[PDB]
Amino acid sequence: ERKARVAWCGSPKFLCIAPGDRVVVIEGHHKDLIGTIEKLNTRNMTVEIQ
Amino acid sequence: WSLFGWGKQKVEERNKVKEELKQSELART
Amino acid sequence: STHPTTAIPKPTTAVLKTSPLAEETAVELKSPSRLQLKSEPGNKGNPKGHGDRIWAFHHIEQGQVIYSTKPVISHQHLIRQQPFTGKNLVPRKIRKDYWRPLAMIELAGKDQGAVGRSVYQKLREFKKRHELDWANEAEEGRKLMHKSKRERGQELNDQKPNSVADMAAVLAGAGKGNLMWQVSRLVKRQLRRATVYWTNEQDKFHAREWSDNVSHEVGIPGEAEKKRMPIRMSS
Amino acid sequence: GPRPTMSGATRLVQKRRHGFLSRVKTKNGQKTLKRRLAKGRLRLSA
Amino acid sequence: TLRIDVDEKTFVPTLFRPPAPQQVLDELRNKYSIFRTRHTPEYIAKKEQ
Amino acid sequence: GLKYRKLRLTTKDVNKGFYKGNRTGSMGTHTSYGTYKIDYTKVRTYVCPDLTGFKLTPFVSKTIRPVHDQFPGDKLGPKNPATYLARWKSENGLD
Amino acid sequence: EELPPIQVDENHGLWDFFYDRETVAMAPLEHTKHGRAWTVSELRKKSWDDLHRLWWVCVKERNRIATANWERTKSELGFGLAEANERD
Amino acid sequence: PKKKTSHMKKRHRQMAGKALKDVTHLNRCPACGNLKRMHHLCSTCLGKLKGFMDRNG
Amino acid sequence: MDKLLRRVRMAEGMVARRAQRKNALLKRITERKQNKKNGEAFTEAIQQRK
Amino acid sequence: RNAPFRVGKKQIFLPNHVITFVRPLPKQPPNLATFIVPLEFNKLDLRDYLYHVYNVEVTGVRSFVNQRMHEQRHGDVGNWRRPKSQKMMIAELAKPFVWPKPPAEDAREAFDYAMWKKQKTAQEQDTKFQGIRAQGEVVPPSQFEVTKDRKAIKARQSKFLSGEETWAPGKVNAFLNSKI
RNA sequence: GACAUGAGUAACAAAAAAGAGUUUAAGGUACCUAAAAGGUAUCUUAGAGUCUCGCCUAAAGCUUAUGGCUACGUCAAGUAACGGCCUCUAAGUUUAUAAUCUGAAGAUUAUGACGAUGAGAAAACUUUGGUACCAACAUUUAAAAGUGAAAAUUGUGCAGGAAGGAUAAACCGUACCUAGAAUCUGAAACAA
RNA sequence: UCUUACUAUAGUCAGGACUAUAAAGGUCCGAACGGGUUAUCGUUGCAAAGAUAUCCGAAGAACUAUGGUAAGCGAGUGAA
RNA sequence: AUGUAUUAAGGAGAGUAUAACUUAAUUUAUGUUUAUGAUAGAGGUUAUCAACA
Ligand SMILES: [K+]
Ligand SMILES: [Mg+2]
Ligand SMILES: [Mg+2]
Ligand SMILES: [Mg+2]
Ligand SMILES: [Mg+2]
Ligand SMILES: [Mg+2]
Ligand SMILES: [Mg+2]
Ligand SMILES: [Mg+2]
Ligand SMILES: [Mg+2]
Ligand SMILES: [Mg+2]
Ligand SMILES: [Mg+2]
Ligand SMILES: [Mg+2]
Ligand SMILES: [Mg+2]
Ligand SMILES: [Mg+2]
Ligand SMILES: [Mg+2]
Ligand SMILES: [Mg+2]
Ligand SMILES: [Mg+2]
Ligand SMILES: [Mg+2]
Ligand SMILES: [Mg+2]
Ligand SMILES: [Mg+2]
Ligand SMILES: [Mg+2]
Ligand SMILES: [Mg+2]
Ligand SMILES: [Mg+2]
Ligand SMILES: [Mg+2]
Ligand SMILES: [Mg+2]
Ligand SMILES: [Zn+2]
Repeated sequence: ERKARVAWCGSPKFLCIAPGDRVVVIEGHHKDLIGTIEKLNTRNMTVEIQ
Repeated sequence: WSLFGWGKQKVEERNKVKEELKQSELART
Repeated sequence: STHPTTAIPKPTTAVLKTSPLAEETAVELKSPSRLQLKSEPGNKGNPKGHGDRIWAFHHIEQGQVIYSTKPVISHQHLIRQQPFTGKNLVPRKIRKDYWRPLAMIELAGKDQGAVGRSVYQKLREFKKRHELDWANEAEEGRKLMHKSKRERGQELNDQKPNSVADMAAVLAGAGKGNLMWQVSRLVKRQLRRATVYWTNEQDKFHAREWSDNVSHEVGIPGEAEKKRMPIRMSS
Repeated sequence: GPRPTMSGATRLVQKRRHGFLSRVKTKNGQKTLKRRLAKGRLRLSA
Repeated sequence: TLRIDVDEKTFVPTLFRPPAPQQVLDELRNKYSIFRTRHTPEYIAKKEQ
Repeated sequence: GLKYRKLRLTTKDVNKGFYKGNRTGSMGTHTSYGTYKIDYTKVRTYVCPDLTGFKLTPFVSKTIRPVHDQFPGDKLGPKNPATYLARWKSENGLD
Repeated sequence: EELPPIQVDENHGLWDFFYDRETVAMAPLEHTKHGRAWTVSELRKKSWDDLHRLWWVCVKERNRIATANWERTKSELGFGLAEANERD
Repeated sequence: PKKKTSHMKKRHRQMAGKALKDVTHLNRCPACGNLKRMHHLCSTCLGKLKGFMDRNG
Repeated sequence: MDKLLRRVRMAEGMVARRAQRKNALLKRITERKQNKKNGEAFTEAIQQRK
Repeated sequence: RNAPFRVGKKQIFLPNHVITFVRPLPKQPPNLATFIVPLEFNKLDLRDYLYHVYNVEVTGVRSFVNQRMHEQRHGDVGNWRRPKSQKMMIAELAKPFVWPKPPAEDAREAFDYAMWKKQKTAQEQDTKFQGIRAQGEVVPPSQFEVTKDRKAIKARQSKFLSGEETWAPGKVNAFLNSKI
């Protein structure tokens, strides 16, 4: 599952997304929402947008 | 935040979870 | 039958207030005894040297105390001085790794053994009234009556603090007819000199006050030979 | 019917009768260990 | 530890005496282990015998 | 005779001559009288040096980032006996 | 529990088992204030006298950690075990 | 038993006259006004009066 | 010695085979305990959807 | 340089042992120091270790072994085994040593005793609830500790009944586009 | 495998036995009070104790074993006030040695080794064969007396009563339970 | 590790009575202990062999403890 | 289950960073290729953001 969560941004051990990047949500209720990444958890491959 | 994954952490990690709840309480006012 | 006392204030024969319940001090509840009005009583019917020294041994873990006339104790002292305080609380024997000398009382007179046999009697009688008839600790102090029969028995075994207080009392004149007094009957009376040797200087502070006729020293003869160094406070 | 044959039993007899040394030092005991070893037993004796 | 003490060099190789007391080598590795690969010439000689 | 019997026998479970040590090591020999004579050639001592004035601690500041040694073109870099000998001639040739 | 306390020598060898002479254990915030372990490359530049002395400095440190872990639980002081496992 | 008891006959034995009878012998305490049993003392005022006579007497 | 090397290679293989048997078992015990813990979050999302 | 005892000859330069100094028992004299030592330690080893490492002279040593309960490898699953035993040693010191008294619950804030006490209470309740279930029993609804959700529904109950608040239908139960 | 029936039935009867107060912790209700809190009373769960009464008592008591799915802060150079380990051997055992016998396996004799339920210096300081022997039974003996052991003395009866060796303090055990009130064996919290 | 026999090392048998003995008896009455005569109870029992009373032996061919030996082609052990 | 290839002594106890395994229980180095791979940053515990040999 970890390899699938980052299939669009490389590999879990070669990750091309870092905290401080502005991303856009493409799923869920809050689609098209643009925000800035605050922290990035590499164990579950999740991201926090404050 | 699990009951068992709460003591196996450091006060550094535990104090940041308390800070997150503090800023959340200020936003509600 | 048995007759238990009550924790009420009473007078004392000693020159000190051995207990906060003591009303008066140095009270004569009975005329002097045959040997009390004697400058130098002697061991008339006892071995040579018997009575000049009195030893006290204690359990360094539980606090059980034993008084002896010789520098060693035997299985008799345990059977005849230790009452039943509960199951698994009375040891079946004396274990050398747990019993150590607590103190040794030495009288100035090196041939007045009768004085020591009396001090020994008052000490064993006081201890009997501590294990039994402990009305002064039921609702006050340790509050033995507020405890369980298990904790209560464990606290009745800890007779070390009580024993030290008995010494300060017996050596100060406590007890009716104890030979630590010396009545002249010209009537002037005084206390006899004594010396208490301690393995732990701190243990002598269980007594709130000591008499003026007793001198304190550290180290019991025979312990230094066993490689047992005494405990001092000032270091 | 079954009987209480383990009443008064001692563990010194268990080691002598079913212990490890009782088997490695005998011809028939070696077979027992090798049979139990083939089956995968953790407890080979006693 | 202070940086000045971490970078301080104090080791100088020796040839006629071991880097440490020979008794220390028995605490670093097990002398009777079945994984020992460095043996003495006498031990190898006895094995060949 | 049930589950407890199947556990490994320990010295706290039985008496009557069941002795089992804890690999402390033989510090002497037994006598025929039932006593023990200690052989101080078997007794072990702990050689602790003097730590007065020692500036090293078990930690290094994290400002000094960890770095491994480099031995280009040398397969047995840190285990090279030639480097140990060549480094010996230059630094200490006497001993 | 009310006797005059004895005067314990200040330079007693057993004081080396304690971090603080009042609380046997050290506060977690101060127990984490430590660097990193030595690297083999950094130890290759030390003599036997240093590695012999440094070894025992690590032994007494470990004994100090184990002593704090035991009191922190017996006396129920609170947290600090996770901070000590990293230091150890 | 020779046969298994049917659902009809076991319900008869369990329900016909085995209904729990409602307690209607109730009245109010004259000191507090709480519901109590007839010819019985108030359990609330009992304990309170039992304790009132323990402090001041 | 040639016969002493075979002694070490054989021993290295026995311990490696033992570790793999224990590791394989431990990986399955932790995967079962973790999947069961994640099931608590699945059960919640399923209860809320119904 | 002369120890009070006779030193051995087998020198140990890099020992890997961990010695733990534990608090004494209440009624123990101040000349007894208890340590948790390796199960392979012996009385002679403690005497040498304390003197050459900590400079502590001892007149005697006592040793006793503490056994561990037999357990299953995985708690409730696996073969039955027994962990290694623990060895404690009580040294008779030449100089007394007294331990400090544990801080008061009000002074343990440097260890976050407040948060630690809340977590401990929750763990105690969890083991108590499991014990009640292990007895084949359950906590009746009459004995459930009323939680904050229960205290909030009782307060509103008094407001609607008293007339302070007028009840109205829900508005956030479901987000329908019809809104009817 | 799940769930019915009997059935909310039997059973919770070792012919010891209970009664009335007090109290701790946590929690649940009602009232006081609406500033939370606290107080008063009551109930649930888990305990403790006082007075009275009864039962056991050459036990259902105390101290310890065999043993233990009870629990791990149980601490010893030795004697007084301790066992193991260690020395010595019995009954026996032996994939030890030698010889011999033997379809193989193996067996036998000798020696060695191992093997307690036995024997092992000293200490309230300590390190030949009746000139006999320590099986049974009886008798006598630590001198104020009595009683119970230890060891020894003497004798009796026939059933005629081991072996061997000698003569500055490590390691292991030490907690709790002893079966009428929570622990051993009886499938178990069993009137055995 | 039950049980039968044997074997080694040990232990136990209140008190009283008769008999030639102070002690010589498969002697007597009777506890502990060991048996299991008779009756009742129990029979999904407290118990896959128990309870109560009654009864028998109780210095012996006795009882008991810790070990050891002998059993499954041929039969080990057997006061049978 | 069969087939193919390779190999030719197996287990247990206790301990340990609970993916990491032996009291050193996450050792130390070499070479090559690294998104046209293989099949111009951050990150040494906030770790092991590298695979092969
Ligand atoms: K043959
Ligand atoms: Mg005991
Ligand atoms: Mg049968
Ligand atoms: Mg038997
Ligand atoms: Mg090593
Ligand atoms: Mg190697
Ligand atoms: Mg035991
Ligand atoms: Mg036992
Ligand atoms: Mg033996
Ligand atoms: Mg011991
Ligand atoms: Mg019916
Ligand atoms: Mg009926
Ligand atoms: Mg009924
Ligand atoms: Mg309440
Ligand atoms: Mg001993
Ligand atoms: Mg032998
Ligand atoms: Mg024996
Ligand atoms: Mg009974
Ligand atoms: Mg049972
Ligand atoms: Mg029973
Ligand atoms: Mg048998
Ligand atoms: Mg007869
Ligand atoms: Mg019937
Ligand atoms: Mg007859
Ligand atoms: Mg008879
Ligand atoms: Zn009322």
